[PDB]
Amino acid sequence: EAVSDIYKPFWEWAAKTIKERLGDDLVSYPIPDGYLRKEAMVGESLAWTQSYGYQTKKMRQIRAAHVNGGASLQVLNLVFFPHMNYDLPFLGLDLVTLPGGHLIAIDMQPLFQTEEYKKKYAEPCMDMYQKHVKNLPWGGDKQYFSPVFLWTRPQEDKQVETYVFEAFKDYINKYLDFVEAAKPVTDPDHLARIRERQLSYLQYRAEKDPARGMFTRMYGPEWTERYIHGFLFDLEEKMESGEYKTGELLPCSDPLNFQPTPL
Repeated sequence: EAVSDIYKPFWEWAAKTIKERLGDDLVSYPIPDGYLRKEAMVGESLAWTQSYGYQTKKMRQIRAAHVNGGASLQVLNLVFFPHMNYDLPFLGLDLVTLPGGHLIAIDMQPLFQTEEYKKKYAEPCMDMYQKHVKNLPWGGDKQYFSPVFLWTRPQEDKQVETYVFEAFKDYINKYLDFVEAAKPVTDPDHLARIRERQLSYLQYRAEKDPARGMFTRMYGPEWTERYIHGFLFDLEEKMESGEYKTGELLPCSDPLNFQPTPL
């Protein structure tokens, strides 16, 4: 038997790190009713999706979907979304384990591909990237890529538990370094372009995310569309709603949660 919940230690470390390094400012982000813990039968075993959601003064949303339907179906989809008054990149950590094998996509998806953006956010990561890409070779077959995109297909669970885990850890820590140092953008022209790039990226993810197929099979189309557009890649809904106010906390009374929520 292969490791059942290979990304459990990944999420636990991320939660510990988020809790410690963002502790002062970290508050809950609202998880819509019906999308905290979703279970279905697959095959043949129970298959659940656990959601986690947080926010800070600089981070519009940190959210994870942790999926587990046994060794053959495991996903950890963790993404950091900055507020629109910062020029920060996203941090995306998309870890997927299937019968075919592992699919690992780790990146700080940049708002811009200019030399000055790369100078600011790519070049400080080059050492980290070159270190980890040695162990995590290109995974095969762009405007949202950074120079330090790690796209790899480990063939053995041990590679995930070691090399992928260390890369996972380094990219989170390096990203949170950027977040600490980042300062509000006040120039209106810069803010207009930041918002354009954020909306373009989130529209792309909401429309083309590969989990749509998996979630539709497990829970049906309606739940899948609401999860994707209403939580995982929810900026456009929150903006059209009028809930999103740049740099402002989204009201939510739920307490911080970092552990599975028994259904």
